[PDB]
Amino acid sequence: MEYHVAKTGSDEGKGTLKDPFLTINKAASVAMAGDTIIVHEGVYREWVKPKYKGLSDKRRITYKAAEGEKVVIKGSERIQSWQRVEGNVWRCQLPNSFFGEFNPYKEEVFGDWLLTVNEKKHLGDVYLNGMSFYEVTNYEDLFNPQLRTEVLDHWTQKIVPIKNAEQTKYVWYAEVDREKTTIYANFQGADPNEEFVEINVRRSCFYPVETGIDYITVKGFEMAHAATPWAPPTADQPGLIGPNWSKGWIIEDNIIHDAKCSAISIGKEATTGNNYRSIRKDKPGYQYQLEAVFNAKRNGWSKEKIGSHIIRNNTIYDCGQNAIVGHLGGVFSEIYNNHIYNIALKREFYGHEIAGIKLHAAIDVQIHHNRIHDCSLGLWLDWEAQGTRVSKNLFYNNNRDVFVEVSHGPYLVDHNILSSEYAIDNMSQGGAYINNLIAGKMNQRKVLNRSTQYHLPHSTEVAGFAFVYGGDDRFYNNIFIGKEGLENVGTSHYNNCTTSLEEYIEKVNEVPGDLGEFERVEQPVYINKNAYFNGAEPFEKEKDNLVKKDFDPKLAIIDEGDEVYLSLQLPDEFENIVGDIHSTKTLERVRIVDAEYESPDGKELVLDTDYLDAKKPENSSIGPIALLKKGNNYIKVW
Amino acid sequence: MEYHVAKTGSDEGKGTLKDPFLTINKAASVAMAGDTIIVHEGVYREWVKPKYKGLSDKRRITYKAAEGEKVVIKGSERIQSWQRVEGNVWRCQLPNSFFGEFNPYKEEVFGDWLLTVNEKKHLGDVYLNGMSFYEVTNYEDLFNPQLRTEVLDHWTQKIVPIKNAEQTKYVWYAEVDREKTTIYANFQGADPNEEFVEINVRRSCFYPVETGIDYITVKGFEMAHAATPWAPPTADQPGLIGPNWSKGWIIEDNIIHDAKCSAISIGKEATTGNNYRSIRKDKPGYQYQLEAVFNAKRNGWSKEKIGSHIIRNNTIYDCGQNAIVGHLGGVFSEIYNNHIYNIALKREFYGHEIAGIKLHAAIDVQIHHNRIHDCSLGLWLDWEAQGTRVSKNLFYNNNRDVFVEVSHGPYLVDHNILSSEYAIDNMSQGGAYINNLIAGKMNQRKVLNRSTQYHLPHSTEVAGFAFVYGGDDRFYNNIFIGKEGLENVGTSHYNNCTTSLEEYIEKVNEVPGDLGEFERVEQPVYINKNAYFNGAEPFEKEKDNLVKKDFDPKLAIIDEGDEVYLSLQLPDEFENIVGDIHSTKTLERVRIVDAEYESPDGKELVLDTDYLDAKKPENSSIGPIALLKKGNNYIKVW
Amino acid sequence: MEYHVAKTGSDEGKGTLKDPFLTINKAASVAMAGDTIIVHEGVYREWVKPKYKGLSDKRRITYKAAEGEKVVIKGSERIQSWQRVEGNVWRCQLPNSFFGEFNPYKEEVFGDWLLTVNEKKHLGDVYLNGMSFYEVTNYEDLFNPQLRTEVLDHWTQKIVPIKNAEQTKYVWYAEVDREKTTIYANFQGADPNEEFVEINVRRSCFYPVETGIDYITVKGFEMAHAATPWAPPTADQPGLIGPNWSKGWIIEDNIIHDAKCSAISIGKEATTGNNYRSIRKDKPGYQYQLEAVFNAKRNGWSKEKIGSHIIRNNTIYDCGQNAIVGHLGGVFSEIYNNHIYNIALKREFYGHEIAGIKLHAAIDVQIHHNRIHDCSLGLWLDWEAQGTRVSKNLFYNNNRDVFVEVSHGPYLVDHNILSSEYAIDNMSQGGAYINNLIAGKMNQRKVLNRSTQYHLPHSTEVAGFAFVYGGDDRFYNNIFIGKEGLENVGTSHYNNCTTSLEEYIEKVNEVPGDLGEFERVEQPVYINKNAYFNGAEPFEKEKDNLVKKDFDPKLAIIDEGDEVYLSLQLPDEFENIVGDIHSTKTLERVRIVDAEYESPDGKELVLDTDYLDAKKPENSSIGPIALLKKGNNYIKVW
Repeated sequence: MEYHVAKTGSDEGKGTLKDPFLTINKAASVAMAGDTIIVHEGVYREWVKPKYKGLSDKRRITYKAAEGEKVVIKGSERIQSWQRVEGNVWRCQLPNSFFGEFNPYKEEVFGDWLLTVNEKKHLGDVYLNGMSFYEVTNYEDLFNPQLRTEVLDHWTQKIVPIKNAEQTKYVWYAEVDREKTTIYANFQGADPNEEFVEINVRRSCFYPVETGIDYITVKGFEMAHAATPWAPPTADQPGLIGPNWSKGWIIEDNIIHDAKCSAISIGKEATTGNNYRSIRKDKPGYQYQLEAVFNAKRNGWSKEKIGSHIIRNNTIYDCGQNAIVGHLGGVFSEIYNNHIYNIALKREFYGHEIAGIKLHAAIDVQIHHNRIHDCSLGLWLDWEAQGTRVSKNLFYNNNRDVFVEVSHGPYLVDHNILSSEYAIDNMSQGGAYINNLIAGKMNQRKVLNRSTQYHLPHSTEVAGFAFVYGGDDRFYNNIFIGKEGLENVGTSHYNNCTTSLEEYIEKVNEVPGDLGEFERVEQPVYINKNAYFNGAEPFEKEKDNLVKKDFDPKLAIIDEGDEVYLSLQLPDEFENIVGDIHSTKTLERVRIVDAEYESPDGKELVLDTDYLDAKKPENSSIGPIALLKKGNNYIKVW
Repeated sequence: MEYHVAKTGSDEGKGTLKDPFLTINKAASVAMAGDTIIVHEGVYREWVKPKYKGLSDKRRITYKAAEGEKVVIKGSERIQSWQRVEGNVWRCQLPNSFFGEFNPYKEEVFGDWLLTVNEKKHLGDVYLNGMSFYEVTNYEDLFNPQLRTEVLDHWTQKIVPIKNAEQTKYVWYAEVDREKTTIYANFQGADPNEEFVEINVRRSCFYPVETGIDYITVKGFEMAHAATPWAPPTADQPGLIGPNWSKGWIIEDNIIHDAKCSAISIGKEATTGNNYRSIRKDKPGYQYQLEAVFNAKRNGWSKEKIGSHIIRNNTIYDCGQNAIVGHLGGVFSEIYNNHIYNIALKREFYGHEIAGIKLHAAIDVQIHHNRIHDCSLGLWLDWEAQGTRVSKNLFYNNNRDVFVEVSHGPYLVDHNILSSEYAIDNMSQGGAYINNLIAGKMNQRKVLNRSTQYHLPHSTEVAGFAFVYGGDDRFYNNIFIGKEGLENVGTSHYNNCTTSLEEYIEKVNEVPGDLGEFERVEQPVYINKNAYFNGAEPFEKEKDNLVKKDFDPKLAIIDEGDEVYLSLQLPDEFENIVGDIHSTKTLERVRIVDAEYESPDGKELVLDTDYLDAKKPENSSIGPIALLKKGNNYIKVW
Repeated sequence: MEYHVAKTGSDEGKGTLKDPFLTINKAASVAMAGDTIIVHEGVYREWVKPKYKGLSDKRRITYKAAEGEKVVIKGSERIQSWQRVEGNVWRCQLPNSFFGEFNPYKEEVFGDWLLTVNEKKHLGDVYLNGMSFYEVTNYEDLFNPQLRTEVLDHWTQKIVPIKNAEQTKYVWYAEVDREKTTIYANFQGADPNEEFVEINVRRSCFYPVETGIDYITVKGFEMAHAATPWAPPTADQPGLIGPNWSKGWIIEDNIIHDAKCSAISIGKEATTGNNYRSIRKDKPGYQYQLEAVFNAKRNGWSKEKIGSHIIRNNTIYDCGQNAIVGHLGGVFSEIYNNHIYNIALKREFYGHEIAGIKLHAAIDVQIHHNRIHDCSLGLWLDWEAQGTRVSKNLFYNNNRDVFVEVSHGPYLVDHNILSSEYAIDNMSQGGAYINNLIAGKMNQRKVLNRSTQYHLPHSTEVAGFAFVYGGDDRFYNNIFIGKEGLENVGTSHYNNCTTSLEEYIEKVNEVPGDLGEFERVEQPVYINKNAYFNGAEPFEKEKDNLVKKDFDPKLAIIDEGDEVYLSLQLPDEFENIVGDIHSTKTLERVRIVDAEYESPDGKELVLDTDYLDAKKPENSSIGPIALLKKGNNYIKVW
């Protein structure tokens, strides 16, 4: 059945093209496997709750915007009952019943790993012609807000410009008592009843209220203004849109923005753990997170039931926690061709769950061909990045590009452009960085007081757990570019590491013993055929490399809106380093997990296509794009 | 069917009382669920391999000695083909075919955690009228062997007397080439052909060659001389007798001795891990042990399939590694009324798997009413001692009594007599020490570089894993007794600890954060109503105790063979410290595992019966025996 | 923390004794493990939703009525806005918001195995001074309703008296439109605004809205009027009160009544299956139920996570489907000392899920010491009654007492009084009926077209599945009593069965083959020491029995309200038939499941205590009560 939803419809209608339903949730309450719901032009202010599940990729339930029509799903409501209080501050009041069980003005940003606990923030928001406001703590703070032009990036502790400085003068404050919700905001001279002013109302826009609602496709919508809660790996992780612990969704061709915390969630649900560290306070979130993995396994977390979602061709921006988030629920998924930007720039709250894309237990997840910029952190893989492949992505203008935390691999980062000044936080082992352009520092550190799970290959089955001893990383064919005032760019980090698993084994076994003898030897690294320019420094034992400290590539990423260009100068010697095509055969297995770098289907993996998807020759130049050459390079990269 | 085996029988017979079989293995080849095998007087030199399984506790297969008859199963053979070489050294030679696939003279003591790797030892042995020999390395060492009267205890590094000094002059040496096995031994003047001289030949005496041969009862036999291999938790763990990965065996009323390494094994089998650290050398046994736990879980390691064995009323002695050993295969078992002694005293080899009783993953195992003495270590619970209860046992004359390593509990040690000078090695957390007599030091240490699993209660399901932060131990109603020249007796080890989970939580939560804030605070301890004499020192914050540093109890354990007495003096003030009856209600839950102390069936546990099984009132003497009182005390304890 | 709720309280208060909350759900939203919620006198019209879970039996969350106070939780609301329409029919109108998401007047009795599909019924109800009404189909049916004094019992197809005939004249009919709900009812002359008139409004009274809220105790309340939905094993199974897929609840000392369908549910939740046969219509519920078992196993259905609930000392009555219901969620539970009556007597709807107590997969469930009467079916065990023990219960005045369907056992029915004319529906195998008094017929039938799961003992692990071939039943020490006209009372049903597993094996193996050879031989029965009076007939091969067809015991159950008595005459020959004490040793294992009859803890079971809990000697009267003897007997049985 093909159901139609249109603003000329009625929920008492049949739902056909001639007699369409009026609300999307009406269609969502009757559609069954194999049906399609076509939504016509309009703004739908509702939270769509798919009731029945698709049954296979062929028998999906597909929700899509009518061809060529603009369809918007919003969690907000326009408010035109404001009254001027004094100056540029106005007030509106609503019955608590307006919000039902979930009131964003009462609900706090709360939970494990939220670090800004002194200044409470709520899930509400106010918008003036689409522009969100900054919450203030006290009523008095509304009247003379101060324009701010720079802000401290929490992780890097660097003061950086505020992209939209004017926005800092637009503030809101609210109170909720037993009967009413009262919201105040400074509109800086505008009349909020005349302009288009909206406030957050609902938690989500498109999200099932039962788990297991598999095989849903959502395509072609603009979705916005969702009062989503702080979403750590140890709690339920609702988003503006998400599968809610199920399998086989396809979220594509959507424009998603203004989610309070996370926009798209492929995370977990509450029964396997819900902020126990913050609520019970007896054990840390570290301890509760490793327990949640086993709780989920007992609840059937496996390839057969969870994951394998596809998030593609979406534009996601202006979210406070993440464009994409999720612990466990994203295993085996694919995330590609997305444009993600402006994630967590307002910094109204901060904690260890913020990033353009953040995934815990991203088992065999493929993240490729994404454009990620203007984020405080572009990508964060945190725990169980086993089989994960981050390939052909464009990262620029971020405070940090990539962070792989407490993972054991085998994980692959290949053919990417990591152009920000702080490129990589590496608190893992078992990685392979192949054919990337890396123009920022790498902070590499062991993690000896946190042990985390590893798995059997291509599975959620747990094989063991380990601390991060550091090293056991591969680096081949990368172009590293340092910068005056920037330290730790390159691979010198591994200077005390062994150079093969054979060497590591021989050294460990010189003196009889067990764990202590292994701990006294540094793990092996496999590093060759990299170039180091402008101050980047190499692993001292690297056999074949190109080091030109006085050569300045003058790298620039030029963002012209829809198109992006890479400008780079390379030395004549660039052409002298010939990279090999890497594959399962060329990449040494990781030590602890004892697994190879392969495709998700268990077959041999060959890294023979570059950033531009060009087939790579056996004898190629290094870096992410085969066509780079000595001299000037001006390449369209998006 | 009731089958009979007798030395007047024939394996071609029917196996009836009037027409019995000749070998026990013949009966083992035909008995089925519900059958009984009655063995008549004689020495049966064979390895019995139960072929079919029992099907329930009611439909077991029972192997037993005929009432009032002496039945012996031996893995050795008597040798009467010795030829004098020179002096007191004699030689015999056997075809390699005599040993089949397993030749003790070629097989080495080998494997993970074996520490004495410079001096190779083998699994063979030579006996003169029942007394085993000491192996020597070179042919030359045979002729003028040196009498030794003292030996260094490896763990304590203390020089101690050799119990049987004369035995140190009886040595053997062997060679195995492509065709023959040649054995030499110094008989110190005796004629080995006239005397009764035996050599090890077979690996085991009563052990299935397939796994899953459940519900077998083995009763009333003497079994001896088994060339058993080194049995770490990361390898196959065969023993002289054992269930070989199955459920519901009852091993009772047997006299077992002279197993090279371990006597009774309720351990694991090879498919879940087999000395990978020693063979592959890429990861430590630590890493391979935690993996074996998950490997076993996939192989069905659960209450439904493995464990629940009973080992009771046996006498086990003169073994080189353990009287009872086992990783995983012993879950939910009961070990009681056994007399275990002389374990690992020869010290021909040493490593971290030696103890009278050693169990890894002793989940809900009950070890009670056992007499354990003259061992280098009486009991070692290593990993996953969750729900384990060590109750009413008698430990004396051991270099060390108990070791609980890298466990999280809740584990209970109650109403025991730990009378050796080094009583406890505590490298765990989550313990409850209740109503014990402790007369030796405790070495308590954190283990921050090894994390180990914990489980859901009364189950093999894994709930998480953790390192050992130290503390979170309870000590109530114990009588501690120090000694001059002995440090660390008592509970002063915990002076820096918090005193309640509420205090710990309050301190940890003083400043926002996660794991780091928890690690900065010491775990709570629950200590009260203990007495400290002759040098023992108390936890400084203990509220109610009795400390008389100068009072000497003059503790003595008098072993008269079949009977054992306890002699002890107590001060008049002893009448003034009264112990409470502890129970699930009175014992605070352990922090990390978040579980209570209770019975294996999930019911509340009340510790109201003492070492002598006397029911005691709410107000009673502290210590293991309610009869103890001020003044002189002379109690039969065995 | 001990929270207090009272009608003089405030949900803005601290929740203390002096400053108590006003609503129970307020306390339910803040209580945490270890806390107690004490509710003071009053009628609380709300659905209590426990938010946090208890963590162990010691750390439960307890909700209880203040001592000696009458506390009622109702799902209804009193209506005093009625307007007379004509004659004795009145009408009230409520905006749909009064009901919110769940409107009983819109919701139908619907789902798998509902058989009365031509006459639609809804979940609403109207009460006049506590007496519920009968729904009618059309507006016109309200005006001159007909008094009915008899009704057809659907299963037995017997016309029986309607207990409360006057109630049949009180009818209601409702109309729900886009804005409001209009309810009409005939009050037969009373003024509904002056009398106490209530209507159903909420679905449940005390039931979590998240699964996994373990270890809750609910005690001392009266709870009533819940619009609960039809609850088959293939759908979500909400009730008036229930644990909603969790472990360790204790529901005790409550008076529960007027649940539309099921009152106490220890059933399953939606994700494992939700009326797929009725909604998708591609496969039968039979097929979807066996799938739900595997779906639940994947979701953690096991003793570690689900079940082990205790339902005791409650009075439950006037429900349309069951007093207690549940598929899967009740494993390992205990149901005792409950008084259940008046279940499904109005017969407004009928289907295959109706019974006083109905449980699917009642693994190791103990149902004992309950009084069940005036039900259309007293107890229905349906699939996987493995380890179930129905002991010492009192059944009378039921159209049918017990139904054990498509189960393989071993299940035990001992020491019960089954006094209704149709005592047993036996569509299973593997049962043991020991020491019962059975005064009605047994309908025993094979089920060759439905195969159902069996398990490993004391576990939810699946071992296999089988059809019901019939037989493999044990009958020992029962007193059977026929009645003029009543057919099939006794054990003659099994006349062509074999008498031992040895005989069965011998006959099947006469000619080579597989399944077909087994299907042609009747399974064995183990029947001895039973008495047959007043027309009951014995198995023709029973060795020792007492048959007196012309003796009439004149059995009567005398219900005096709070006490119930059994009157029975027995012949002098009753003294000469002596019953044996049955136990795990005496009861032959069941054939297909290959398991013994034992206690849930795996220990031997000994059936040496009678209905009155008297320990009996080796030689005792047969039947359920050792006090019964030749002559007149008048015994208190409740």
